Amino acid sequence: CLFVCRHGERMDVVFGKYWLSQCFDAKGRYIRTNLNMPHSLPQRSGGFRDYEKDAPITVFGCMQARLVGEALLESNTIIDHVYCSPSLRCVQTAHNILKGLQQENHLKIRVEPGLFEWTKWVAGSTLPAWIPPSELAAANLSVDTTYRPHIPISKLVVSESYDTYISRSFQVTKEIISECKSKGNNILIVAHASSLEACTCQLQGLSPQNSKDFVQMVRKIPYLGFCSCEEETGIWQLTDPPILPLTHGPTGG
Amino acid sequence: KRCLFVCRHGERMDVVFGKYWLSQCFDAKGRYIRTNLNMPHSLPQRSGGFRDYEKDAPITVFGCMQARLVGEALLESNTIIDHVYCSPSLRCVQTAHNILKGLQQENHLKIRVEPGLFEWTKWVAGSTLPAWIPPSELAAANLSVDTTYRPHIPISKLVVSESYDTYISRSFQVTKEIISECKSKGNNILIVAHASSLEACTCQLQGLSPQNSKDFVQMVRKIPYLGFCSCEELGIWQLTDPPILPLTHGPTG
Ligand SMILES: CCc1ccc(C(=O)N[C@@H](Cc2cc(=O)[nH]c3ccccc23)C(=O)O)cc1
Repeated sequence: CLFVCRHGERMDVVFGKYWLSQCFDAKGRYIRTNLNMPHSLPQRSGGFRDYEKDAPITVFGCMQARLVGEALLESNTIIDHVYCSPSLRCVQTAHNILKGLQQENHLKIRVEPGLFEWTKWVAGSTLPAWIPPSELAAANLSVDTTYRPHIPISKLVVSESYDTYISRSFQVTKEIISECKSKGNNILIVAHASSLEACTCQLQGLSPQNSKDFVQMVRKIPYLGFCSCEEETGIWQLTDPPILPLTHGPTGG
Repeated sequence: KRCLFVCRHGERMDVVFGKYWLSQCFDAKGRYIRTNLNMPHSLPQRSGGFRDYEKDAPITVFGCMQARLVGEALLESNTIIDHVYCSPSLRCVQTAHNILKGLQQENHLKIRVEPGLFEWTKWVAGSTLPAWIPPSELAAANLSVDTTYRPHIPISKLVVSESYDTYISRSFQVTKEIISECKSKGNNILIVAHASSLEACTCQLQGLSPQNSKDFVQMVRKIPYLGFCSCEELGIWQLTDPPILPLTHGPTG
């Protein structure tokens, strides 16, 4: 069985494309101005600019994930292997899920650029400056630095076509299921709203949807939205997920 | 100085899951079965059983967290809270309670439940008040509620479909009665109530004629969950910058 899910709430959504203008001042000192803003953002090799295209989750986004994980704990769902997209937001999410499972120390996360979302969405001709696992583990994030990626950064393409994405996802997935096959029977993926229809489209075996009813079906996926597949029967299908959803509204006004 | 802090309760069960939420988290024999991770681990039993919840519903999980955070935040600022009262709505007592829990003062501050801080009653459904849990019952639920507090406006003395002018007037008399009963016993006061409260309790406290009702309601709608204002004595009182930061997040989406 397989579990894919979307990341916590984003700081660049709640607070705007001009959000660094509300954290940071002249000398690049972080200054929180809302309570949903972390108390420290971690320091980045490149400097504060790497956020602009690689934003971290908000306080409530963490909680979203720490709750999902606690829920996994309560439902006696043992998670054997967890892989996440190199997006900062997808790493911070995954680390909190594990806190909730109380496995921040035991489990160690496979980072995998193959899980990232359709680069059509990236601004400009350039990818976000992802933190390399050595530097993520560096900020006290239970990450597995050893894990060699199955689709390296460099091997990815900088504003790709629709069916390049669906194939690299339904390609990366097929690899990850083989990777574990009898090293634990429960793998989770922390990734993106696009990830859920792209990776389990072909796993369950369906015929990918037009580039118009993907975007259709994707924007309808909440934060920490999350889905279950179950099969060596070679026949994978969706199962009612082992936990309940997490619907709240906004702060209001 | 002397200060009066008025803030609005947290996230409402019956806003995130609708007028018919009870139909979602309660089955036929009457067992509470939570269907969403934003619903609490369990609900406190009422004198009327559960149907008592549909006119006095409680805060959600993220509502609790919203108010645990305000309490964390006041305490981080070395803002000392000398006096907590609150509306008899469950949503406000529970919000009040988590504030104490993030202030690290559940075991020293006792919430003065005061029915005259209930919202304008033209907002109550039908023609009977909501079946508020009495202080003693709240103290019986680990809720740090002062059960000897003698109210200034008792429940029997609250009118039904009352007038805007009534309400502005009881909100003014209550606020002057709370302040005076605290004039020597301590420095800073926290009212936990409704969006209506933040205007209704403070407009005349600062020397002002009160807004017309249509404009009163336009202000009131702009107040978010845990919105939080602030008043300071010059016997006239002035609004001021809160001692803590605002708090914004959005839906789950
Ligand atoms: C499902 C029942 C349910 C849910 C939410 C609410 C809600 O949103 N209540 C407001 C106050 C208010 C109440 C009203 O019945 N009518 C209004 C009209 C204008 C402005 C405020 C109100 C608040 O919580 O402050 C009112 C009932």
